[PDB]
Amino acid sequence: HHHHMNFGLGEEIEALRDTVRRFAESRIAPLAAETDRNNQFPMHLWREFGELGVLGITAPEDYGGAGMGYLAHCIAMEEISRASASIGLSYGAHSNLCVNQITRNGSPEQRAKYLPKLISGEHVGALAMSMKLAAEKRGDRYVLNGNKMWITNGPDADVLVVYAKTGISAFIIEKGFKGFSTAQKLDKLGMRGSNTCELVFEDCEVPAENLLGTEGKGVNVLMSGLDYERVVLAGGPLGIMAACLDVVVPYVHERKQFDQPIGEFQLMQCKLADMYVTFNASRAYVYAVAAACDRGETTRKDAAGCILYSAENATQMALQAIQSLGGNGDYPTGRLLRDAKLYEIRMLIGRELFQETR
Amino acid sequence: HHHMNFGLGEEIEALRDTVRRFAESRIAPLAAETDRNNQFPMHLWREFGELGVLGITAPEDYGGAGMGYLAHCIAMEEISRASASIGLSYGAHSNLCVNQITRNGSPEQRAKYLPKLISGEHVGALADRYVLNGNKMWITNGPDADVLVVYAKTSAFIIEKGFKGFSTAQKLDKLGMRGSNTCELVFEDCEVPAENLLGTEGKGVNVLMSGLDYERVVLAGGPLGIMAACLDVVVPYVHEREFQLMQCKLADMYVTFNASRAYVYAVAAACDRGETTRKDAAGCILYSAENATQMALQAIQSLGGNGYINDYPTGRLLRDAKLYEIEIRRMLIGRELFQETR
Amino acid sequence: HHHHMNFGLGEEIEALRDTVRRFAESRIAPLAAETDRNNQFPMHLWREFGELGVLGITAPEDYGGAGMGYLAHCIAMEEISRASASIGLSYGAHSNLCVNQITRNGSPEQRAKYLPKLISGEHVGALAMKLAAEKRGDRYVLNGNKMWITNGPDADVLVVYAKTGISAFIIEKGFKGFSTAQKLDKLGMRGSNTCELVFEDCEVPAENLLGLDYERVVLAGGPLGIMAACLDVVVPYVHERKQFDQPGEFQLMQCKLADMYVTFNASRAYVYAVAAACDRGETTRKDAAGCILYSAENATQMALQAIQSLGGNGYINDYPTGRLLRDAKLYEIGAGIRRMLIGRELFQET
Amino acid sequence: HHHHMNFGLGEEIEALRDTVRRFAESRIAPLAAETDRNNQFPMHLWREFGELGVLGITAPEDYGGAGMGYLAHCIAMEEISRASASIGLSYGAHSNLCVNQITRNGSPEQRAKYLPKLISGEHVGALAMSMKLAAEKRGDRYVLNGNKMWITNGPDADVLVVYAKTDISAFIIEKGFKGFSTAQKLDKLGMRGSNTCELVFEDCEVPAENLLGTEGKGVNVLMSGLDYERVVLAGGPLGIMAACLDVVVPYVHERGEFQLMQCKLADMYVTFNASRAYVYAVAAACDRGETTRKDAAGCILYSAENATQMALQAIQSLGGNGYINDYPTGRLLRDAKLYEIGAGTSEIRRMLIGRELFQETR
Ligand SMILES: [Ca+2]
Repeated sequence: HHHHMNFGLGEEIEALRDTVRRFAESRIAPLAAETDRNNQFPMHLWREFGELGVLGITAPEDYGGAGMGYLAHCIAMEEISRASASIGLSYGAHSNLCVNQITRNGSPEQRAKYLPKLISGEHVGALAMSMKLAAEKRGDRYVLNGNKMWITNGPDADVLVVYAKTGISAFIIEKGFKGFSTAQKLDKLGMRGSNTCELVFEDCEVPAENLLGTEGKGVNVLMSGLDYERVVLAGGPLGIMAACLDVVVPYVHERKQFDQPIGEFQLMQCKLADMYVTFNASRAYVYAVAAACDRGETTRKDAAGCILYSAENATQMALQAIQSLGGNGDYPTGRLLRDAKLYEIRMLIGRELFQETR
Repeated sequence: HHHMNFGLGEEIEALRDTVRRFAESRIAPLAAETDRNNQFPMHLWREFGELGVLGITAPEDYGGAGMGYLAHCIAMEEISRASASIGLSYGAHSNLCVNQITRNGSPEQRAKYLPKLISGEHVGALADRYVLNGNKMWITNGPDADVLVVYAKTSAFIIEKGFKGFSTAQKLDKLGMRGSNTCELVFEDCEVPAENLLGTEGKGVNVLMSGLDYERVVLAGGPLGIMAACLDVVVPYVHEREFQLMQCKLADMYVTFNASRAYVYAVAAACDRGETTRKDAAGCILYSAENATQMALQAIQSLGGNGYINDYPTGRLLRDAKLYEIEIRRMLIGRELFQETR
Repeated sequence: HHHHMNFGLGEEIEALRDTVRRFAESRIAPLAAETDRNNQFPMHLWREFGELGVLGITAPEDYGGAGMGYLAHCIAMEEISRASASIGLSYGAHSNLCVNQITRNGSPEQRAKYLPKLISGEHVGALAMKLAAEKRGDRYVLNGNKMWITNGPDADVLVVYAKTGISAFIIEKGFKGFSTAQKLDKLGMRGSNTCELVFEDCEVPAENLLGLDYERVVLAGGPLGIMAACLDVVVPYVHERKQFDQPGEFQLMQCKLADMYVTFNASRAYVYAVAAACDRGETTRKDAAGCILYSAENATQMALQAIQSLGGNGYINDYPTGRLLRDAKLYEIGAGIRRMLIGRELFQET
Repeated sequence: HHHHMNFGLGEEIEALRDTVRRFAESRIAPLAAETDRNNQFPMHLWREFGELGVLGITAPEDYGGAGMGYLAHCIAMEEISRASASIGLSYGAHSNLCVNQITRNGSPEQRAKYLPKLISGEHVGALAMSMKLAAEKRGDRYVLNGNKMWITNGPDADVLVVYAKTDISAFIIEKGFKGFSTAQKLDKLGMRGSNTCELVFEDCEVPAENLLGTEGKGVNVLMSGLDYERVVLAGGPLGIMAACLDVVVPYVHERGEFQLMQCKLADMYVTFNASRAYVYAVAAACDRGETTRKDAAGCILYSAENATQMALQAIQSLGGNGYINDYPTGRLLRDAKLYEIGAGTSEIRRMLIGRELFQETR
């Protein structure tokens, strides 16, 4: 494969990329198709992810994390999603949405208690941001009622970060908590095998020690990670685009023959060029925004920008891959398009830009 | 506030600011007049020289800045932001001519030609004795060039304006990039000394190909500057004129602009690392050029009726942007990707 | 539904559209999901299509046909495909690909024999456009195979092309040497029975020797129907999404509606125009290919947009937006390189 | 030229098309480049247009009109714009915006007075939609104050249909009316040679006999023409797309690159005839008397955006030559852009369609 431009990100990130790629190719790619058809996450991967050392990329090394940044995590997300977008999505919700939320907003006691098992992979994590859920203080404990829809890793999550109205607070939920239950997992068009379901809270008793950050200050807790976390998830669309090229490039080689129609080769090369450029332009944009996050710089418009841009590019590139293979497309290109659409599912960028320039 | 920060380091951030301040005060006021008169303001050459931007990638030993292509691209960007025409002329001089002599010239050739080119006393262009006959069309800075790098079949040559047999035709009347002097080069029994042969005889294809990449990357700053100029106009205008659809249009301009910058900067940085590659060079100029043209149309659209008046610069931005687009880039990228993945 | 522009096509065509639309709504749409799920054509529809009088739209009235044109047939195809693209494809292969070929290229004896049962729906028809035929006195001997044939497993009558340079034949299910393979389980167009045709020393009488663009234009009704189905889903949804807590989202949704509306009706205008040109007998080679390519691609993008507009609700495998995408994709595959043919025609003509 | 699909529109419309095409080829096309360069309308064309009988396409024959429909007029607009987009725009503002408004909303006396000279080309007409202009009844006369911007044929117009506020009302204005004046004509990016300027009203005295339709019901007069205006003027983008093909197809002949050019040619051909199909259909609907508010906006929106993008492709196909002012590709791009701006922007057009579609399905 030679459709990846080098961004000179340093030996450590390039080693991370290569490590994840070899793992994904041997342990993820062979079960990608079966995962989509059966609509089931292969649960054995969680412990393997842990031993690979990728479930806590941006988590402190004191809890078993790698102590790396969002650029590194985005690329780990990319290479995993490249083999399977569904598994990539589940991985992202765990290692980025859940773990990094506890990492950033958790008390020292909360980090020491919940992070080690999440980073090792013995526990699966989830995040329920988006009010359908209300929390009520009752002396020593909190009482939660309401629901949360469309939660990745919902059915399997042992630890869940959940937002509820008090005006907003965040809580750490354990699977074993009384009053907490999960409904039947969704049967989706794409991202099949990424277990998604409804969370149900009926008089759920949550200890005060499980309150995440300050009470009434949940929106800033939401806002805190959301920009940085959303950038990591842009690795999903990046991975799908990589997968598109993984299919098309060898296909163009197999199809280059004397019996090939007079002009189909040159048109295929032009299609390849557009895919190549779109892929690496998206990477450039996302990586830059991720690197800006690592520098601690505000990236609100560009974070949203790079996710929007890359998500749409992935969808259109998947369609171009299907178009390019024609009749012959057995191939996973159908899955790539279906998967891409979920990430795609502007005024915020424009509104903030307008208000900043007043 | 439509510029994302890419953390490019203190020296490059200092260069950008230096070039920006010069462009705003010394270039921008003359932008409209340059397009109208279809004439380059010749006084800028010495001012560019004194600014120290005509030899960005040239060695400090010849008066150059000794910086890289990322720095040069950004200088190109900020200049083109004030005037795309002048930016184009600047790029042809500082990159097409100067960097070619820098890379492929013998120590004596550099010592002879670079100092005056970097100072701005000479204008540069890119197209026992040697006799060159024939012609070259569409040469930027052609009518004014004192020193010219020219490719011929035997090879690359250094041509001086005073050489017998060398002449220039009437400058072009273009849709855009007006004031960027472009003309035909004419060679009729032109006598060129053997000492003016550039690099090795028969190895001119490697010389030509080498510079093309750096050209595509540095000149990609052109479209970047034009897109910046689009935002420079539209953002204050929408305030003077909140609606939901306009904010979406603004968002697209903003995102496209910074995505283009990200790609171009990365390729430029790759060149500085020596990881230079043909398809990504071709890729980022192709990408940014197409984006610039479409954004110019959107800039015109955003100003409405006023955007369609020659008083406002949006009309010029569209006309300027189209030249950078002027199949070959996509076929080069596809062919290159194919052969690497065989 | 108010996303259909009126093209003033006349009382007879408008009556056809309304009749087929009412039939599709009552008899096709309710089984659309089950048809896709089970990958089986509901065989009872053939006789119902027959009694409706739509299996011989371009067939002579003397054999039970409607005696109408390709514009009319395209629109019947559209309204059926609107309810189910799979059923539309099967209907198109029968009433258009098979019947109209026999109508146009069949001898009077061949028409009187094969058309009546096809038009009534008692017989199912198919077209097979790797196969060799050899003249041997009174009979023809066919050997080879034909892949990806719609209505293949159920076809009683098949129009088949073979190499000699090329000739067409009318094949009966009962012909010795003729057999059909297991039907395909495809990603989309599920419930449109498709299979391989197999010819091993197949004996065909000389009396069954027979004698595409116009027919290809009618099939553009498929994508048109799919786009119509996209709007059928999206327009009521935007109403449901219009709420008190909403949201800048409403205005953007309406703009999205406008684009879908324009794309849909522009596609119809182009396809209908080419269809009408076919009825006039005017050469339409580049324009036939143009409108099929254009509408097919538009259908796929609109299916993606329909998924986009419904959000989470659109992303469940239960909903028909998933089906629209799968169906649309097959039409774009079958209509494709296509552009180079058109350009070549324009260049060589000039 | 073999890049036109035939729509079987009948002998009368085909006869009109051929007549206008042959005229445009001989009398308009040679003057296109010079018209753009000088930023001046060739005034001799008005009388020539008149004798050709195309200034009153949808006007009654009793006033010298052709008594034809909007489909015919759209095609006249197309073939003229094909030779010169600037001249096409001026022609459209005169023959459609002004003349058809007087035809539809004028009293018998108003039609008998103003139409003959407009249709003959002796008078130039204009329409001023866009409030900024106020009118006050003073017995026998009206007194107008305010201004109207961006008026095609403004500097040259002898007769102008103007909309004003009463608390909206429409009026027929003559150049000689006291208080009426015009500012210096615009220096535009494109449509150069289509004279555009500001109208200025300073105590402009207008007779009561020049009031168009009913007072206070000017919005209905305005909305009425806008629909028909968008459809006929859609011939502009159609003509520009036709002009793109007129340039590119012969050029590729004179010149693995060949295969890519053919694919580009195909896209241009398909986009062109798809646009025609849509616009012609909406025009035919207008002739049937079938109101099509969203479809009128729809077909102009569609064709205008297609024309601009095709112009960019035309420039690209000619390469270096396409970027030279000698060649017409530069002008086509500059001209096409106005239609995306004019007669309401693309934004207003999409929202008009969406809003209308939403309320019908309520
Ligand atoms: Ca009949």
